[PDB]
Amino acid sequence: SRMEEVD
Amino acid sequence: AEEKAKAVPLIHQEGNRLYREGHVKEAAAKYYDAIACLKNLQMKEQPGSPEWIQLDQQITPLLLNYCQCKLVVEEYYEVLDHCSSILNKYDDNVKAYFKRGKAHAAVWNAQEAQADFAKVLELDPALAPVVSRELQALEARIRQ
Repeated sequence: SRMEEVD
Repeated sequence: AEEKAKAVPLIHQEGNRLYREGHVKEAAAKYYDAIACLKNLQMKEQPGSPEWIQLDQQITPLLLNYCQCKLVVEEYYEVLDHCSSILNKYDDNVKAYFKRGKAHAAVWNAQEAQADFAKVLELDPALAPVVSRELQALEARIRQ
């Protein structure tokens, strides 16, 4: 999903 | 040296929760450990075999998580290398191009940054707003 999110 | 394939998902989970809480230096440590565990198992497999490939694919998201921590703490040299390694095998990995683009920008490789952000857009046009922000920033700095 979001670029800053892990996984 | 094999009964810790079971540890990996737990370490992974603890890393993720640390990251979300803002404990990013410590999440990095967790991801690093999970990765070391997977690599050791992978060392026991023949490269290119199904088991080797499965382990490699389990490492990828963990290695990207680690790179994300490194972006936050402003250390770009591992991000460049780790992302390049992922991308040399899996050249459709959107997060890898994106993180590598950010790291390139941070260390003033404008051309290389633009190339990676371009690739992100080719693979996922839905990312135009975030990519445009990164590129806007970059472009301003190119303007001097």
